[PDB]
Amino acid sequence: VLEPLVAVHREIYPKADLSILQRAYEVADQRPYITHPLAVANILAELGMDTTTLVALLHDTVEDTGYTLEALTEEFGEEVGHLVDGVTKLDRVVRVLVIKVADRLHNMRTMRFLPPEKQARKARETLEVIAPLAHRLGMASVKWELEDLSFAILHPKKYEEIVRLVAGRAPSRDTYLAKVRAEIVNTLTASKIKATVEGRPKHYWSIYQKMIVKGRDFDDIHDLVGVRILCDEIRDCYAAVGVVHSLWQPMAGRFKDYIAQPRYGVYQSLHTTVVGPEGKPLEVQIRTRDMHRTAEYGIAAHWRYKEAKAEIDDMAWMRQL
Amino acid sequence: LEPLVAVHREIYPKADLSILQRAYEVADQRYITHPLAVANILAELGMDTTTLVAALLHDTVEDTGYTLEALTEEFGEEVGHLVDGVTKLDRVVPRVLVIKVADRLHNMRTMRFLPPEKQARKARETLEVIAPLAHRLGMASVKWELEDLSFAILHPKKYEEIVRLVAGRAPSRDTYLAKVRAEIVNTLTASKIKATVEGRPKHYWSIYQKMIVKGRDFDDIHDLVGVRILCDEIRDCYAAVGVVHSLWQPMAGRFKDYIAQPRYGVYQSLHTTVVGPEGKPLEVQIRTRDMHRTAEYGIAAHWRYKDDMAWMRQLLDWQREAA
Ligand SMILES: [Mg+2]
Ligand SMILES: [Mg+2]
Repeated sequence: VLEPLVAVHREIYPKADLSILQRAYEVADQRPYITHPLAVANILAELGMDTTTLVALLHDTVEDTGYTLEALTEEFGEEVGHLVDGVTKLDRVVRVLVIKVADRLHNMRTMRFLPPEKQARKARETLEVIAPLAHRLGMASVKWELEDLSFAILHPKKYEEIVRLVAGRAPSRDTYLAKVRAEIVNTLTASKIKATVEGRPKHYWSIYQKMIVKGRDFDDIHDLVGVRILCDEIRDCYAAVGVVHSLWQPMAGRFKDYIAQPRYGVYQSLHTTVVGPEGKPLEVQIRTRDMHRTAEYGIAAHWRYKEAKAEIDDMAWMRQL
Repeated sequence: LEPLVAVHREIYPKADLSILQRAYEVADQRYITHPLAVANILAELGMDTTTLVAALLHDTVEDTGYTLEALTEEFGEEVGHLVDGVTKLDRVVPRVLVIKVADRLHNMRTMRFLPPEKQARKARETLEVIAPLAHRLGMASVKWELEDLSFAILHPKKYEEIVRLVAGRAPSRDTYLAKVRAEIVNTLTASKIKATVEGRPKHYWSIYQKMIVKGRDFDDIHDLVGVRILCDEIRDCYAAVGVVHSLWQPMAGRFKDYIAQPRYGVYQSLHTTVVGPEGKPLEVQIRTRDMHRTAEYGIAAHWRYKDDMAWMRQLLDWQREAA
């Protein structure tokens, strides 16, 4: 339990002063279960935040236990002091910023008990102010999941409608992709380009809004047919566009190169749509492994923040207020 | 002469240099530049030393009292077969074949003898059979040249009109290409792809046929703005298609991938057309340095699809000539 989470940290960076994170958990353990801090500490370690953030395991202690921040800060430091306080100060809104999104992500995933007010409203709150905030942090895996869960609880029969509507044409649609995957992989293996060719992991809240704007009677067969390519270096990402276009005719005005032009900072992705093997618009999304690391899980959110409707914490409060 | 050896030698460190010294020496003793001048343009293609020797003593027998029986004994059977085989190929209205194309290409380059009937006829002959024969093997650099010289002589005022029309909009047209070359090169240097970005070399016989099939009123501004990207390895050729598409929007049809699907023998090359940089289509032609070598100086094609192989192909060739 403790070993795997620390192991998931160590592979990233051979770091010094391991005796703080042992101290962190030990003191927390002594201070239905105590796993939430460590469970969080793992999904933060999976993102790859600082060992101080990992320590800062001790975030829920001051509200639940008798001991206080003045005692806490002395044991570990001033940084842990500011963090645990900063994360505690954040409340429901009609380092510190990333720690919170993890805390909530887990709580959303684990809803064993469904007492009333917390349940429906947490979903509502997450969608309203946590999904976009997560999106500002540039981590797609955090947001995407947070939404789907939230969407299920808020609109159950609408979720049901989608997942049922998804399930109907699944066998025909899944086969169609399996051909494309083969057809695309063959030629790049002849071309000698090292690349992974996964299918796009799909999301129901996306499908919900995508349907809403299009209206009822929208096309189901091709909307759910998305594919991704992954490459080692920028050269190879541009090479993929080569092989794709060789196999199928591209569509005008739907082509992008975010590697060439970054929006909201470094997205580092190429998006193209082509007319398909059965005349289907198929959305391809080429990007590197290093760029994937950024796109889905890890970012610091330095610049190009924009309001709508640490310095980030006062920024965030302004955003909710 | 001395420099002929230098262009040949750096291709392949080879033994028995004495034969090519013997070749020129015995030829010199037997205007004597035509053999060696040919022997150079063959060496530029990169033919076998035996081919270099033969092409050095191929025309001797007709101009010189010495015969093939004496000639073959000095240099063996191979040079016997070559020098004879090429002589047998006469005027019509694989090593042997390549030597002949080099000869006609040289004689076409230098035409101080305008008086002979060949000036127009020899040109007529090359366009009818030698241009397709050169092209069939896979050699374009030879073909490209052969045509422009032949076509210039055959139709003087038509040629004049094409070069004139070309010259008119040249400054406006060359400026686009300078901007396109810059915009392309900036982004591939950011992408960190090693790639040369030359402009396409234009041909007037092509413009003649293109405008004939498309009629008099045709867009001269975008007809030939062609770019030619060049990269080391197959991977990088696909990477070029990337940078091009990043900058401009590609046409649905007119796309090809000859590396993936080589027409007849291997002509591996990526042809793509894109519009909207200037609101006009531009033809991009990506291929490897190796691929480029191959295309420009194709040694030969196994078969055109339209010794004994040489004679019968020659026979179809000669029928095309009669045509
Ligand atoms: Mg908590
Ligand atoms: Mg001769």
